Amino acid sequence: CVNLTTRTQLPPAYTNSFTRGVYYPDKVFRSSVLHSTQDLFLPFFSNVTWFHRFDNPVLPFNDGVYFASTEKSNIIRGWIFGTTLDSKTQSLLIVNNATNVVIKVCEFQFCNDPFLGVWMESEFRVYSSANNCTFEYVSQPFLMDLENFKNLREFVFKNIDGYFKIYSKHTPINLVRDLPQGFSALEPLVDLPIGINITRFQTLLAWTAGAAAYYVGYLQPRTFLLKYNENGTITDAVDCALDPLSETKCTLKSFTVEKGIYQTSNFRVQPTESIVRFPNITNLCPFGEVFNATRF
Amino acid sequence: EVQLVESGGGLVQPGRSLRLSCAASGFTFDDYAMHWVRQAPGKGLEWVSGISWNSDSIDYADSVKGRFTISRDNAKNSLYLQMNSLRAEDTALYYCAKDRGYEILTPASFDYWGQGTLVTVSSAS
Amino acid sequence: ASVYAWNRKRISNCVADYSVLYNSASFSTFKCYGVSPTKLNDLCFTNVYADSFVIRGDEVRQIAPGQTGKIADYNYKLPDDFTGCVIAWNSNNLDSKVGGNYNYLYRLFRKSNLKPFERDISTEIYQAGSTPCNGVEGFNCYFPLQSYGFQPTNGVGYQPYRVVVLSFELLHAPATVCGPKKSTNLVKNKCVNFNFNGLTGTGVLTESNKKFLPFQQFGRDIADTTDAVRDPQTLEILDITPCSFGGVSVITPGTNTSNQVAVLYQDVNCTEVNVFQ
Amino acid sequence: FQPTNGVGYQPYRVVVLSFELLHAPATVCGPKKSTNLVKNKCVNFNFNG
Amino acid sequence: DIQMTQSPSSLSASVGDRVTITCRASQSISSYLNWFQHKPGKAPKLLIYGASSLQSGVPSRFSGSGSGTDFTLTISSLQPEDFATYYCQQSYSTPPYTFGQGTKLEIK
Amino acid sequence: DIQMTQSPSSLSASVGDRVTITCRASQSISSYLNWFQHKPGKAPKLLIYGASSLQSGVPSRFSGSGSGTDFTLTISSLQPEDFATYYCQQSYSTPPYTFGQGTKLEIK
Ligand SMILES: *[C@@H]1O[C@H](CO)[C@@H](O[C@@H]2O[C@H](CO)[C@@H](O)[C@H](O)[C@H]2NC(C)=O)[C@H](O)[C@H]1NC(C)=O
Ligand SMILES: *[C@@H]1O[C@H](CO)[C@@H](O[C@@H]2O[C@H](CO)[C@@H](O)[C@H](O)[C@H]2NC(C)=O)[C@H](O)[C@H]1NC(C)=O
Ligand SMILES: *[C@@H]1O[C@H](CO)[C@@H](O)[C@H](O)[C@H]1NC(C)=O
Ligand SMILES: *[C@@H]1O[C@H](CO)[C@@H](O)[C@H](O)[C@H]1NC(C)=O
Ligand SMILES: *[C@@H]1O[C@H](CO)[C@@H](O)[C@H](O)[C@H]1NC(C)=O
Ligand SMILES: *[C@@H]1O[C@H](CO)[C@@H](O)[C@H](O)[C@H]1NC(C)=O
Ligand SMILES: *[C@@H]1O[C@H](CO)[C@@H](O)[C@H](O)[C@H]1NC(C)=O
Ligand SMILES: *[C@@H]1O[C@H](CO)[C@@H](O)[C@H](O)[C@H]1NC(C)=O
Ligand SMILES: *[C@@H]1O[C@H](CO)[C@@H](O)[C@H](O)[C@H]1NC(C)=O
Repeated sequence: CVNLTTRTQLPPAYTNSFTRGVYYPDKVFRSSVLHSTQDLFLPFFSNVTWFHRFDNPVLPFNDGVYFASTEKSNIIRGWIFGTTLDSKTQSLLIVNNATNVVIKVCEFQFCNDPFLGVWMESEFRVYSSANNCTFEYVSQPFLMDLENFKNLREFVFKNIDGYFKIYSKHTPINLVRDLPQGFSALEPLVDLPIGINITRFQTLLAWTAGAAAYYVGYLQPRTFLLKYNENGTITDAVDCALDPLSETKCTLKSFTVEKGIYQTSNFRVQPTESIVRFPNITNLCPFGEVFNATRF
Repeated sequence: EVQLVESGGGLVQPGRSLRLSCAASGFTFDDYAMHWVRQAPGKGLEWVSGISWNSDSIDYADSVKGRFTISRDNAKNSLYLQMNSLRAEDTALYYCAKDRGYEILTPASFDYWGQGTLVTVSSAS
Repeated sequence: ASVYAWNRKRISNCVADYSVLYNSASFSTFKCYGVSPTKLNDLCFTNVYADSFVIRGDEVRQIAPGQTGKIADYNYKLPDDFTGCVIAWNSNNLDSKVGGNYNYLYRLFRKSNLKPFERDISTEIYQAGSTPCNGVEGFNCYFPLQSYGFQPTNGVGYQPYRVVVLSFELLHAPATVCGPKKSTNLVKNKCVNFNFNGLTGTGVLTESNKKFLPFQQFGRDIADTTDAVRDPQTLEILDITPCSFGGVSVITPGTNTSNQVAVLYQDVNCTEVNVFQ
Repeated sequence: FQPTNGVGYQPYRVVVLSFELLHAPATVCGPKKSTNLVKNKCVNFNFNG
Repeated sequence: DIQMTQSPSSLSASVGDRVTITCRASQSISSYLNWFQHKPGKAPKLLIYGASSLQSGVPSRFSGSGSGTDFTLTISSLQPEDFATYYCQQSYSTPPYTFGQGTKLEIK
Repeated sequence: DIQMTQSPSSLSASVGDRVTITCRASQSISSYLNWFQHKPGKAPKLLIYGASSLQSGVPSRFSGSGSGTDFTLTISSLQPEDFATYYCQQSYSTPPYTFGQGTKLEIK
């Protein structure tokens, strides 16, 4: 396709995740209760890789991705998911272009730098060929404009039980070079019923370079204690293995603890290796005589 | 509800060739096996040839080996049968049958047939 | 299709009638895990999976939760908590050839047992030893795929069989595969016996504005008690309240003295049931 | 016994294996390799099965 | 090679009679027999595929039975539309689809 | 039609001998064979109905075996009251109750 090499080499930065990445784990309504659930969550106060200049390399997809972005002209268009991305294996494609939301599961021929070019958008050079197409989906019609930060968009992508689950949330923010310190609940958006194998992914951008950045975080199985207010919305959560006080809060099933000493769990030394001790006899058992006999 | 109409019946001399066709319209022709059956004027049914759902496996009867070449055209739902070096015993009635499965030599029988086209091998006027 | 390339068909948006499937006699094996076949009509499922493939006769038993075997480990694996039904029938009339049908393949060797419900398509040469294959078959280079020798003259236990398994999944989603049951008119503010997509139970369906419920259907409490449900026909948030409970305490003097009683229903505002409160 | 008998009437050769386990030194083991022995280290040992 | 034989040659019955047509196979064919009704004026039809499996589209009056080297076909009524020739075909041996001889049925 | 055949023609043994009489059927009869002992001076009797089922009232010395197209009958001792003619009868094919030829047994 088209190769762009005017990209300065910068090491990826890092930032504190704080308490971001909490979503509704299911579709049942609960109010004014403290519910404990086990699910793939983003750990509290984790390390989030920060990208900026045009930076969009291939990134892995282990168990989930917490994708966040703050922009002013919406440079990011969509996402690409797949394993080989060279028509050798089935791949997922999402493009939220200036027209609408288009989702395809066809096998594309992705070049070494899939991107979109642009005020109007004219260059559509993300892929070259498409064959053996299986699934497609378009959302309702809506038009969006091509032209410190004011809004923050954050997404969570999961792929389990042959279902592609997307959770999203959009909130205003007055920050520019820092992630907000606070709590925000993510509600589900779509649950694609497609059983793809995904290991790597990449992001699309739409010459003039814009000032924007996106944040990437990885989920892992964790236990959380969620607090629902009177209106059934999540207001606070406790990462249940972050520190001993969190474990105490999990044990007492409350967000406040009185003075005292509490028993939380049990410490157990784990084995390091294994040993096998058998006698060194090498003669074979007489099974041929029993089976390969002439007269019983 | 399926239709099977043939063509190519006539009068030819011994050793001369003539070409058959058979049109199928009432089903999906792309995933079934087809057979040709011979009915002597004063005898019983006899199997001649068969082709698979695709042109992969082809079998011929012993008495018609090296003389018949059964073809197939999945595009327009039509099969063929080229008979070469006809003799006087090949003046029978030929049917265009359909197999229940997708292979030639299977325990599956012939479910639907069609009205035959009579051929004669003689020197007449 | 083949064992290692088993098909999977998505089933949704159905008035699913399983009576015709039950009444058919063409299936030799008709076994269901966790669901009674006669009860499949009323139940509603969010999605239905249909997996079809062809295997050997002796391997029909291997298709079950917690089963071990060559095909069970290396080709197709069922979850231990599998629910649904299994359908299988012989196919000598269709999948047997006197010369041997060589269109059916199954895997012999692989690195390790595969996780339940996943497919293997790679046909790389298995490394049985230490000699690098480099794409060349030979010693210590075994092809993992073997072709079944299905012939009409073969034994009954070895005959080809076609397998179709139905798996039903249930979760908190709007069910789209239901049975042929007629939905009746709604009656509220009375003690009724409702049925909301298989959610059986009794109570009174008062109209409550519990919350927005933008995408949610059920509402739960401390115990596994559905408090509020969302109507499937229209879009409203009904509220379930169980019928009246209580106890019957009998106030009596000694039967030696006289024969009279006075009944007390405690924790009952018996405006609905010489009456006292 | 005759070669002309029916399938159910044919002779059959039967061999039955019975295993006994009790407080005795195990003597019939499988083809399992033996590793080294490590002391003063929490390990998962396998002494004669 | 396998030889396929027809015991009857010509049968006669009435509109309310019941006759049985039998077909004997020299070698075992394991219930893989087919019956065809060949009306002499038009294309033949199929009545029973396999030993005793009745094809959809024909009345359930006909019934077949037999396995191995002995087979039989019976008609319960012989209605005025059943006058035709019946053939038995095997599909199990190496000679592909060997047909038996005819069996004319004229009701009188 | 089915043809029923007798391999032996005439046999001779002793009071402490053991002989086997075999009967072959042209077509498979599926273990439906019967053996009869026809004493030439009086009415015949039945020894074994079916392939290997022994009728009550005769000694258990006799024993039959076979299925399909091959059958055999054996006498363990040939005691001085066993001199007679033995017939094998099939009861499975359309020709009803076809008998095989005789097999004289004179001990000497
Ligand atoms: C864009 O860059 C890619 C990779 O740097 C180029 O693909 C290479 O094309 C040459 C053809 O001369 C091959 O020899 C290389 O093996 C290719 N590399 C890869 C990684 O595939 C591509 O040609 C470039 N396109 C343009 C327009 O410059
Ligand atoms: C004696 O028994 C042994 C094993 O119990 C048999 O050895 C194997 O037999 C199978 C089947 O014939 C072969 O596929 C293997 O290659 C044999 N392995 C070895 C190491 O020989 C052996 O066949 C038996 N003997 C007889 C005469 O059957
Ligand atoms: C993230 O990792 C980098 C590299 O080790 C480290 O310098 C930084 O302090 C980490 N951030 C957090 C919040 O742990
Ligand atoms: C679909 O896949 C087949 C092979 O799986 C391939 O031959 C065919 O070309 C593909 N379709 C298109 C439109 O390329
Ligand atoms: C997904 O693809 C990768 C190839 O990168 C493969 O290693 C993995 O086994 C695949 N997943 C499954 C479930 O087969
Ligand atoms: C619930 O929503 C109402 C608005 O209807 C609002 O007044 C109230 O404060 C909300 N509850 C909480 C705990 O904020
Ligand atoms: C059918 O169901 C849809 C689902 O929302 C509803 O909108 C519609 O009113 C229903 N129609 C009738 C006649 O109940
Ligand atoms: C109980 O009954 C007996 C006779 O049945 C009577 O004599 C006695 O007075 C009674 N006592 C009381 C307290 O009623
Ligand atoms: C019982 O119900 C009546 C009317 O339904 C009400 O006025 C009364 O307060 C209720 N009793 C109590 C104890 O609340």
